[PDB]
Amino acid sequence: MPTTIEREFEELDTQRRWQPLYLEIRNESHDYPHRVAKFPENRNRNRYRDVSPYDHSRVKLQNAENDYINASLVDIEEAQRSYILTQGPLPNTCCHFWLMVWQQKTKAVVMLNRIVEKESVKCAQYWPTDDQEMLFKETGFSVKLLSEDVKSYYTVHLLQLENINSGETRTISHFHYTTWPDFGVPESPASFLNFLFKVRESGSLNPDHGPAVIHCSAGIGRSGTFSLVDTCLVLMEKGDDINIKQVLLNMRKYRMGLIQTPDQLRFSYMAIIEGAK
Ligand SMILES: CC(C)CCN[C@@H]1CCc2cc(O)c(N3CC(=O)NS3(=O)=O)c(F)c2C1
Repeated sequence: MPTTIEREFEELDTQRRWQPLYLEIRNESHDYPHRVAKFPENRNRNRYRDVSPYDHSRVKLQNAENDYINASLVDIEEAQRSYILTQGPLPNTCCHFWLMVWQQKTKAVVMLNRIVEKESVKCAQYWPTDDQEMLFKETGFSVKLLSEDVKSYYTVHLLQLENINSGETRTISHFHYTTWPDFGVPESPASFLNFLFKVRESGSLNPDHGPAVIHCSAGIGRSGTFSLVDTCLVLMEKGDDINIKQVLLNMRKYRMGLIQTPDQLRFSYMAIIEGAK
């Protein structure tokens, strides 16, 4: 029979209620303090003045003079899942990004943007593209490209993250979705689901590892879409119904503006429907 989410989707589609439902979410999302992001010392650590992590859920850099990073811990207790959603690193925050990855014991970095989108740099080149070692002297980290697996719409880079201070190294999986435009959607629910199931298959979203770092340019539109679909598919496993609107409103309490367009909200519904099959 048509599932409850399938009927909710059919109702929104035939009644053309996507733009009003998105506006409902926007007006029902409560604002939370983000005073630390706005400190004058952190102005050069933010990529967008209107995108800030909340004080109650920001990720702190441990043992640092300035513990600030534009990253949020998004916890979904019910789904047994936590992520770090962050902006695409700036040239001066690449060292903080790698320090965060180490401290949080992250195993995978999920990248949903391209470095250059619509005539603008949306992210720094924070990982090496060749055999040259990329050095982050501020925090004491090295990154070396170990291998690259190129697919039509995504690439997986294996990276060696060296902590020079401790002499330890770790293998990080860098899942780069290369065909998801800024403020746009992936070309199909199947391509997004195949990429999502590749990240899951690696164990990087499990509780035996630290939270996976999900980023696009601002860390809210495409990262929000990816995270909602993944969380809703886990909540779906208990045979219950999910109020997608409420799960998104709950996620928006950890990081502001998750899902930036009504078409990204519609895509989240199609992907959750096809995923649960
Ligand atoms: C929190 C909210 C009120 C701020 C709303 N203004 C900011 C303006 C700058 C900006 C730039 C982006 O590239 C994007 N992305 C769109 C997408 O699909 N993924 S993304 O996060 O990289 C933004 F969402 C925003 C939103």
